[PDB]
Amino acid sequence: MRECISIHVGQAGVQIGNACWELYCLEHGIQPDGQMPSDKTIGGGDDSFNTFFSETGAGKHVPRAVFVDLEPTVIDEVRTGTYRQLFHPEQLITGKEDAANNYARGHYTIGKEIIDLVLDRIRKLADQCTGLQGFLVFHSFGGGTGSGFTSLLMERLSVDYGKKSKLEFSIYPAPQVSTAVVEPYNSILTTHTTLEHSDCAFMVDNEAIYDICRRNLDIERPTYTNLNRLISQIVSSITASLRFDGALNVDLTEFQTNLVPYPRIHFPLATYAPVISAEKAYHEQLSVAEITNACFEPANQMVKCDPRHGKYMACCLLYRGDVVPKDVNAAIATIKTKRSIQFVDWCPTGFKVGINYQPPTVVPGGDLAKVQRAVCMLSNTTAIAEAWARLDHKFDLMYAKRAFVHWYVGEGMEEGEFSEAREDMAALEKDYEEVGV
Amino acid sequence: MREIVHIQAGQCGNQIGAKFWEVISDEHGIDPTGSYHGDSDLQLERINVYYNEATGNKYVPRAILVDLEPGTMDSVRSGPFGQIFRPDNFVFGQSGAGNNWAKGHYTEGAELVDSVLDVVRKESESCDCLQGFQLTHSLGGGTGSGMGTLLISKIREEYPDRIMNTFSVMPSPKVSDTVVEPYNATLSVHQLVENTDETYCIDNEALYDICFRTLKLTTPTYGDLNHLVSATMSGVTTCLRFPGQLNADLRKLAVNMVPFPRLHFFMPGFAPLTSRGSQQYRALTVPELTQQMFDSKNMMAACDPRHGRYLTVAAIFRGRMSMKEVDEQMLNVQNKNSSYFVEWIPNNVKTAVCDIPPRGLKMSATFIGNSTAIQELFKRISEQFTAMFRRKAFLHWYTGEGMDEMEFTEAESNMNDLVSEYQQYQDATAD
Amino acid sequence: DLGKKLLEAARAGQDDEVRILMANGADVNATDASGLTPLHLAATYGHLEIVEVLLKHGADVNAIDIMGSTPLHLAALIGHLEIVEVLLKHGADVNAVDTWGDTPLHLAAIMGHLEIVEVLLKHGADVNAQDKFGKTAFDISIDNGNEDLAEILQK
Ligand SMILES: Nc1nc2c(ncn2[C@@H]2O[C@H](COP(=O)(O)OP(=O)(O)OP(=O)(O)O)[C@@H](O)[C@H]2O)c(=O)[nH]1
Ligand SMILES: Nc1nc2c(ncn2[C@@H]2O[C@H](COP(=O)(O)OP(=O)(O)O)[C@@H](O)[C@H]2O)c(=O)[nH]1
Ligand SMILES: COc1ccc(CCc2nc3ccccc3s2)cc1O
Ligand SMILES: [Mg+2]
Repeated sequence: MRECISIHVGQAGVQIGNACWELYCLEHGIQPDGQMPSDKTIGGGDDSFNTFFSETGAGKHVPRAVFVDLEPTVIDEVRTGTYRQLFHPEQLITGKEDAANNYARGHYTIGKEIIDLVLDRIRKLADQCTGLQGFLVFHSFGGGTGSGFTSLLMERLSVDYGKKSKLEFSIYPAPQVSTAVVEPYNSILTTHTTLEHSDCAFMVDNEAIYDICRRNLDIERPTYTNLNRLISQIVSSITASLRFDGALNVDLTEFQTNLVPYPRIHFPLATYAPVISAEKAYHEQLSVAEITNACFEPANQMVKCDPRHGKYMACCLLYRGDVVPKDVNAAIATIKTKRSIQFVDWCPTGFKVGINYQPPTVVPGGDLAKVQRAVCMLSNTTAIAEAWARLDHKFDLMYAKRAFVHWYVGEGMEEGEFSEAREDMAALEKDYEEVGV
Repeated sequence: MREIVHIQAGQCGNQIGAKFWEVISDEHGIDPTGSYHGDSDLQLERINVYYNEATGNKYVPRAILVDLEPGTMDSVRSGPFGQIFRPDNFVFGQSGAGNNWAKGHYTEGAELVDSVLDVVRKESESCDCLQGFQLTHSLGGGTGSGMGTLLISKIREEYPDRIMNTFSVMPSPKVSDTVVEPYNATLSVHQLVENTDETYCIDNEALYDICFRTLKLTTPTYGDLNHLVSATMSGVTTCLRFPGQLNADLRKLAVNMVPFPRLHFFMPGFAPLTSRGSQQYRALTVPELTQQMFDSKNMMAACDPRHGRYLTVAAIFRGRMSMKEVDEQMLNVQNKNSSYFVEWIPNNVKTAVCDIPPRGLKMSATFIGNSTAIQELFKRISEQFTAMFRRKAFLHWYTGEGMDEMEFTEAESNMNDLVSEYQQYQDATAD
Repeated sequence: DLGKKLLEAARAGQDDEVRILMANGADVNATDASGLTPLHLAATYGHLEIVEVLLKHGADVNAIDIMGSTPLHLAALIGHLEIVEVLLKHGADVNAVDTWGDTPLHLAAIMGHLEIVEVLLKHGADVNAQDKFGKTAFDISIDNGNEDLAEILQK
C-alpha cells in the first residue's frame, strides 16, 4: 500500500484518537473486534482503507496506530473500553508518571525514559508497511506530554525517517476548557521545536469547538466527549482522501503541495458545515450552495480568527455525500463573484475540489444529526496569525515577570530556550505579515 | 504519581494529623480497625494515595508519627482511630523539646531524626510511584518546628525529585503558651521558604478569630480550632483522594499555583464555617458558597485578601450543585473584583468540583489562594520576633544549644526579604 | 564579686541566694555588661518575689540598660502582669522610652498582652506616643489587624 501511521500523545491526543478510530471503523464497516464482512480479502489486502488498517491472517483489521501517555489513566480506558480488542496491545504505551503540565518534563526528564520504547514500537508498525508515507500526530499544545513528548518524538522521527511526511492535529488551548496556567508556555515551546519537523499542522481551537457545541448542538456545558466527537468528524473529513479512492489529497505529500506553499506557514484553517443537532433529525436538507457559503462564516471555523482580515494562499473543498459536481462549480463561482475573499498575487486563485459520494457517518452516541451532504474547507490564510498573536501575548505577560519559569529550568531546560522559542514565534508572525498586507 | 507519605511531628502536628486521618477515613469508609465499610466504589479508586492495603481487605494509613516527648503517643493511640496506625511507625523520644526550636533542630531532634528517616525510607520503598511528602506541624513549638524543618531538609536531600508539602500552623498570642513562639516560627519560616514546594498557612490567630467572633464561642478550645483545621485539610486534599477529571496531584498543584519558588505559602479558606455539632448551616446556595469562600472572614490565615492581589487561586466545590451556576458565580467574582487578581497571569483562577461532600454537609467549598496579602502574616511574626530579639530575651536558651546568634539575624533577614518579594509583585503592572 | 552572683541569682529565680547575697552587701543595683540590673532580670524571667524583695531594698525601679530598657519595658514585653503592677506601684515610669522609641504600651500591644495593655492605660500610658517609625500602639493594632487590641485602646 502507501500506509499511514497515526500517533496519539497525551490525554487530548489519546482521547481524540479514540473518537477518530471509532468513526473510522464505522465508515469502513469494521466491528470493534476488527472483523469486516463487507469486503472479503483473506489477508493483507491492498484496498484504500489498508492505508490505515493492516490485516491479520484471521481477517482482523488492526489500526496502524500508536497511543502514548506518560501516565496510564487515559490509556487504561482504551484497554478496557469498547475497542479494547481493536488495537495492537503493544501499541498502547504508558509510563507511571506524567509531565505535570510541564513541557520540560515531557521533553526531557520524564519523556527520556520512554522515548526509545515508543520508537521501537513505531518501528514494528513501519516494518509491516510496503510503502510508508509518514505519520499523523495528535496532541495538545497545552499539556506537558502533548507539548514536550511530542516535540521530542517529532525530533527523533525526523532523524529516523528523513523522507517521510509528518502531519499534526494539534489542540490549541482555550480558557473555557483548560487545565493549566502554563499552557501558553508549553504551546510556544512545542511550536518552536516542532516547526521544522512538521510539514502540515491542523490546529483545533478548543474555544471554537466549544462555541459550536453550545450554539449549534445546544449543549450548555460541553464535555470532552462532546468536543472530541465533533473534532473527529472534522479529522475524518480531512483524512478520508487517504482512506478512500479520490482525486484530491490522495497522499500525505499532496497535502503540502496543495495547502503549504512555504514550509514555515504550514497551518491551514479548517471550516466544517453543516453542524446540526441530533434532536433536529427531520431538518430540511441544505444545498451545496448553502453548505459552501457556510464555509466562509467564521462561526464554523476550527480556529477563531477573521479570514476577511487576511489573504488566502490555498483553498481546498472536501465534499461528502449527495454532491453533484456542477452544483459545486456554480457555488464556487458565486463565492468568487459576491464574496471579497482575496488571494495573494503569487498563487493560483482557484479552488481545489474533492468529492466523496458516501454520506457522512455519525457515531451512535453522538450529538450530530445525519446529513445528506457536508463539506470541509481547508484554507491557508494569513488570518490564522491572529491565533498565534493571542498565544504570544499570554506568553509575554507571564514571561515578562519570569512567572513559572523555575519549574522548567528545574527539569533539564535552559532559560535561554524561552526567548529562542518566543523570537521564533515573532519571526513566524512577521512571515504572515510579509505574505499578506 | 499516586502515593503520599504523611508525617506528623510534635504535639500540634500529631493532634491535627490524627484529626485528618479520622476525617478522611470516614469519607473513604474505613473504620478504626482498618476495614472498609463504604457504600460507594469511588471511596476505593484512589485510596492508595494515603493508605497501604493490608493482609485481608484492611487499610493502614501511610503515616509516620513523630515527637520528642512520649505523652503524645498515648493520646493518639487513645484516640478514636489510634489503633489504625502502624505501631512501628510511632517514632518518639524520651525528653521533649521544651518549646525550643534549637533542641528540636540541633540536639534532641538530631538524635532521633535518623530513626525517623529509617521509617520514611521503608514507607517510600513500598510505593509504586511516590509523589511526595506531607507534613503537619506547628511553627511555634520546638519539635514540630525545629525537628520538623530538620526532617524536611533531610528528606529533601534524599528525595529531591519528590514534592514536599506542609500544613504549618502559625502561632498567635491569642492561643499562646510562651513569647518565644515568634523565635521558633521565624527560624522555621527560614527553612520552609527554601525546602518546601507548597505550604498551607494555618494561622491560629485566624482560627481563634473565627471561633470567637464568627462562631461566638466565648472560650475556644484546641478542639474548636482543630475542627476548622480538619475541615480545611479535608477540602484541600479532596482532589488528591477522589477521581474527578482534574487528575490532581501535588506537582500539578505546585506548577500551577507557585509562579515564584519562594512564594509558595497558601492562604486556605472554607465555607460554610460551622462549629462542632451545630447543624445550623442548611440553606446554603452556590452564590453564597462563592461569596463566603472569598470573604476575609473565611480565611484560615489572618490576612485581608483585599489588601493584596491574588497571583493564583484554586476553588474546590463539593456536593451536588449546578456546574452552570458555579461557573457564572466564579466569573462574577473575578469581574467585579478584577483589581485583586494580577493581570499578568492569564486564567489564574481554577475551578474544581467533587461529587462527594464532607460529613454533615451537602454543599461546601474550599479555597486555596496564593495572595500577596499573606505578607501581613509574616509582618506580624516579624514585628514580634524583632520586639523580642532587640531585647535579647531568652536568647541563651538557643545559644546554649550551640546555636549562633547570627542565625537569628539571618532568619529575620530572610523573612523580611520574603515580605518585600510579595510587595514587589503586589505593585507590579502588566504594561 | 557579689554583684555578678546577684545578677545570676535574680535571673535564675534563686530567692534564698538573693536574700543571703544582699545580707553580705551585694550591690542591689549592680549592672552586667549591657546595663541590666537584678531587677531587670527578675522582671524579665517572671520572679515576682525577687522583684518585690529588690524593690524593698533600694532597687532603682526606673533604671535603664544601654538600650534604654527599663524593668517595666521587659515585664510588659514578656507578659508578667503581676510584676507590671508591682513595678507601677513602686513608681515605674509608665511612659519610659527606649532607644527604639518604644514605650511599655508599644511592647505589650506588639506581643498581644491585652490585660497588661489595659493596666498600662489605666496608669496613664501615652496613647499618642510614637516609636521611631512614627507608630503609636493604636497604629500597631490597626496595621496588624488586632481588633481586640484596637477596641481596648479606644477608651
Ligand atoms: N479537545 C480536547 N481537548 C483536551 C482533551 N483532553 C485535554 N484537552 C486539552 O488539552 C490541554 C491539556 O493537555 P493534556 O493532553 O490533557 O495533558 P497531557 O498531554 O496528558 O500532558 P500532562 O497531563 O501534563 O502530562 C488543555 O488545553 C485541555 O483543555 C480532550 O479529550 N479533547
Ligand atoms: N491549632 C492548634 N494549635 C496547637 C495545638 N497544639 C499546639 N498548638 C500550637 O502549637 C504551638 C506549640 O507547639 P507544640 O506543637 O505544642 O510544641 P511541640 O510539641 O514541641 O511541637 C503553639 O502555637 C500552640 O498554640 C492544637 O491542637 N491545635
Ligand atoms: C490556578 O490555576 C490552576 C491551579 C491548579 C491546577 C491543577 C492542579 C490542582 N491540584 C490540586 C490539588 C488539590 C486541590 C486543588 C488542586 S488544583 C490547574 C490550574 O490551572
Ligand atoms: Mg495527562
